[PDB]
Amino acid sequence: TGTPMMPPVGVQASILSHDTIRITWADNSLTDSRYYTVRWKTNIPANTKYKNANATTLSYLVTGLKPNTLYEFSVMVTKGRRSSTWSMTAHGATFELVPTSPPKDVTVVSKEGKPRTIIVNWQPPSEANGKITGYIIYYSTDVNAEIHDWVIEPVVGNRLTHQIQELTLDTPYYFKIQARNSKGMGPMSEAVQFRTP
Ligand SMILES: O=S(=O)(O)OC[C@H]1O[C@@](COS(=O)(=O)O)(O[C@H]2O[C@H](COS(=O)(=O)O)[C@@H](OS(=O)(=O)O)[C@H](OS(=O)(=O)O)[C@H]2OS(=O)(=O)O)[C@@H](OS(=O)(=O)O)[C@@H]1OS(=O)(=O)O
Ligand SMILES: *[C@@H]1O[C@H](CO)[C@@H](O)[C@H](O)[C@H]1NC(C)=O
Ligand code: NA
Repeated sequence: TGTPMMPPVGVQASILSHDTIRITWADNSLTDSRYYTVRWKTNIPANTKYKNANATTLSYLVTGLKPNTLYEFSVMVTKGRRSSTWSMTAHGATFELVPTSPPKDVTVVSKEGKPRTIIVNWQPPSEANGKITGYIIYYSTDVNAEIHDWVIEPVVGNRLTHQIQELTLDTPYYFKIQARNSKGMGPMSEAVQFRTP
């Protein structure tokens, strides 16, 4: 007992998924009663509570993380009544994930002059889990029709407005929107009803 113990060296983060980052380290001061405690927290906001975990090996797999999120990691060694201060901090940002929220605040308005033309306006989804690459607008004269029967209107790029031309006058029309990121298409919005003049 010649207190205190040397904190871990060579702390490294390895990105595995949208929710998994693998932490490895080195223990120069090396079967006995000792154990490591891994701590992690989201880089932003500045003040956040740390999550902890015990590990007997010189590795720990941090699970259940937020997608497209940057985390701070540290390790410490605990042996009996002795302990090491926290190690050097390692950083890792989880992979992206398909959006898991639909585009929000969807609105449909007729184009000034041209009534067979409508302007769809929306907002990005909350749970976007990555950079929005684009959107897909679906529309029908039957809200009950299967998604494949609906008219497909791709919206290339992260624009929040789109124009649809050549539609039937004085007709109820229904509108759904879904978002896109590198990992695929996220959910669709609830159908919004708009009757043409
Ligand atoms: O001297 S005693 O055997 O009575 O135990 C007290 C402390 O010895 C240390 C080092 O201090 S010193 O020997 O008094 O100078 O043990 C730590 O280092 C040696 C090997 O390194 S050395 O400096 O080249 O001698 C290891 O073996 S041993 O001499 O203790 O038998 C230790 O490995 S072990 O984990 O104890 O099995 C090593 O301890 S540790 O990895 O740091 O926990 C003190 O530790 S130190 O000051 O942090 O380096 C010993 O305290 S202890 O709690 O009894 O281990
Ligand atoms: C680690 O185990 C120690 C007992 O060995 C306990 O005090 C501590 O709360 C455990 N931590 C976690 C997060 O499992
Ligand atoms: Na993306």
